[PDB]
Amino acid sequence: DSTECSNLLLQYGSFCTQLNRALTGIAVEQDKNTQEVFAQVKQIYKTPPIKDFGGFNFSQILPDPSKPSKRSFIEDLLFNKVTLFNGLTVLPPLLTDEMIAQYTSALLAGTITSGWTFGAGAALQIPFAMQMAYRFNGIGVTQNVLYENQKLIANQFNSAIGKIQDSLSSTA
Amino acid sequence: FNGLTVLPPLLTDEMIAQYTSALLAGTITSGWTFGAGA
Amino acid sequence: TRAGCLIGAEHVNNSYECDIPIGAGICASYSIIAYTMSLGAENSVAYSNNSIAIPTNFTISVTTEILPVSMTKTSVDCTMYICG
Amino acid sequence: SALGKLQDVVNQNAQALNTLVKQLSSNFGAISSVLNDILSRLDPPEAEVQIDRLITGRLQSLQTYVTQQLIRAAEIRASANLAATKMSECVLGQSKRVDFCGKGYHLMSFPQSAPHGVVFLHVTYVPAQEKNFTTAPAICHDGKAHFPREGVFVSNGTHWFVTQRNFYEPQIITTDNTFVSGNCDVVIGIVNNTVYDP
Amino acid sequence: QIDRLITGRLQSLQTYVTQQLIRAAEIRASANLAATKMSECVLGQSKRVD
Amino acid sequence: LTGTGVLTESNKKFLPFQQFGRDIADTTDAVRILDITPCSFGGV
Ligand SMILES: *[C@@H]1O[C@H](CO)[C@@H](O)[C@H](O)[C@H]1NC(C)=O
Ligand SMILES: *[C@@H]1O[C@H](CO)[C@@H](O)[C@H](O)[C@H]1NC(C)=O
Ligand SMILES: *[C@@H]1O[C@H](CO)[C@@H](O)[C@H](O)[C@H]1NC(C)=O
Ligand SMILES: *[C@@H]1O[C@H](CO)[C@@H](O)[C@H](O)[C@H]1NC(C)=O
Ligand SMILES: *[C@@H]1O[C@H](CO)[C@@H](O)[C@H](O)[C@H]1NC(C)=O
Ligand SMILES: *[C@@H]1O[C@H](CO)[C@@H](O)[C@H](O)[C@H]1NC(C)=O
Ligand SMILES: *[C@@H]1O[C@H](CO)[C@@H](O)[C@H](O)[C@H]1NC(C)=O
Repeated sequence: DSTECSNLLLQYGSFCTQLNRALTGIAVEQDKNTQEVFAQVKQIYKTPPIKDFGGFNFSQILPDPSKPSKRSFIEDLLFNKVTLFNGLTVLPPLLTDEMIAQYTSALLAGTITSGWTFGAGAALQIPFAMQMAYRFNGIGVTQNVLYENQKLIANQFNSAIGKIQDSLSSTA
Repeated sequence: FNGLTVLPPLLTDEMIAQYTSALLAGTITSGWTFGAGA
Repeated sequence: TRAGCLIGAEHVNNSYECDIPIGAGICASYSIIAYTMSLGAENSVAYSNNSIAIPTNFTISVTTEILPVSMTKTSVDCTMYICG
Repeated sequence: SALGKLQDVVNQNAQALNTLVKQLSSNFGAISSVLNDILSRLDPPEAEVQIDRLITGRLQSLQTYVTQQLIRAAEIRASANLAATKMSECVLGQSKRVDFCGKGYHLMSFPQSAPHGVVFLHVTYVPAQEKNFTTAPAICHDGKAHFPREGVFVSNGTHWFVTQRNFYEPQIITTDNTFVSGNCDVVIGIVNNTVYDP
Repeated sequence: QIDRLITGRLQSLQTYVTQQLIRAAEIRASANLAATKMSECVLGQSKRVD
Repeated sequence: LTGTGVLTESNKKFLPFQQFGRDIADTTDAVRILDITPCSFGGV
């Protein structure tokens, strides 16, 4: 707020407009990047109240009714671990943390309920055991391998999730 | 007018259109075979 | 809102698709109304351990995607531009 | 506004060019923005110091314009690489990647020329008109577990058939399209049904 | 002296803006990669190795 | 006002109070009516 600066800058040119346009374009680009990355679907699917996934446990990554900003425990650890005038201002993102978390919840519900069918159109309910059998068939493993070792594979997945949360808890 | 010139593209619009038409004709008449050989 | 303060638009309790992105989950649309953008349709899928959904029909969908390939080639003569 | 990307690129290029053209006529602290007037009005020492000021300002503006043009060229090169990848995969063949060549199960793609880009017409397959059915992981027949070769076991209300995943084409459960793997004691959710032997 | 200060501060602002633009390009590339991964691994099964 | 360029007959209509005429970029275009069009130049 000095008039001499304005007097000496009006004759200097219009670099300020260039910088403002560049910053606005950058902000728009980041908003578009977030919009493209997180909003892969236009329907917010919800996990059914009963959770019978053939022994697989998803309460670790699914949201809980305790209202921790509608985020899972892994998401809570991720948020907690990350630690964050003179004409400088910070524009808040268009998509808030709750909105991104609800996108994540919808994506998780779609993945664990309809498999990959919801990504190609309408969501198609299917038991998680049959979805895992389809995925095993995708990698060239027959369905009977899953069906005769379903408990072992569920236990292995739960253990892997446990090691994941342990690493995200203590290991930096 | 002040030393600013616009260099024309090497490939004209007609030539780009002919590439698109050839690719589309190969796709319809041959499928993916023309993209991996004859 | 946490993004500042808006004057001239009536706040509504509904949720529509975002038209003019104000920020921080707040959007504006045309009087001028300001609301919180809706993420999409809310539906619940009937999941069960012995139930599946199989399509009985199909749709052939044609979509259009635009991809830039090149821009205008501009040449600048520094001696002519700066000095003339 | 269906070609917003190309129009936006053209508008950005035109805006940068117009900004450079406007900045060509800035005082930059000199007595005038016209070089000829300074030369025809002012003595060689002061004329050349004003020339130095104008040169500094115009060189800074041109450097900024060149930097922005280089960044835009890098972005356009990345976009063109993506377009070439789509041309090689979506147009010259069938891509199994999800949503890379349009929403849904990709069938084919058609190329179309654009003034400063390309247009991909993606033809894809989308399931619709869905129906509910009751499934079972396998069938326990004669003390043996039968799994479908390709497809899924379903039942409308009482009769069990085998079909395919992406379309409802029920078929009678038969030994040709089913394979036996072990007994029906370890499979969870197995049901009792007859298997036709032709 | 004010003009000299203006030139210095504008040069600093140009450097900051250029660095921000480069970082924005890098983040845009990373976001495109993340969107591709989400599309091809969350919405479906990817046969690509690693 | 000195410069280098080509003098051409102008089809544009000026006003009695107007002497100079500048197009976009705030550069001299017409002088009293005669249009100023710089002679051909380019790259080689
Ligand atoms: C999943 O794990 C959590 C924490 O270990 C546990 O409280 C919950 O009961 C588990 N769910 C099932 C279905 O076992
Ligand atoms: C506020 O929102 C609630 C719930 O959407 C609605 O029932 C109520 O009518 C709204 N009130 C006003 C004044 O918009
Ligand atoms: C599928 O839809 C088309 C129209 O979109 C209809 O003509 C056809 O009969 C439908 N298929 C079946 C099996 O009903
Ligand atoms: C059939 O499936 C739909 C979901 O596609 C579900 O809404 C409906 O309740 C199901 N029908 C019955 C009788 O449960
Ligand atoms: C199921 O399909 C079979 C064969 O088409 C038929 O005989 C039977 O009546 C059907 N049952 C119901 C409940 O529609
Ligand atoms: C599905 O779950 C129910 C419990 O709600 C159980 O009674 C039934 O046996 C289960 N069926 C299969 C095939 O797992
Ligand atoms: C299938 O039949 C066998 C013997 O025929 C019987 O032991 C078994 O309980 C039956 N399965 C069911 C689900 O009733």
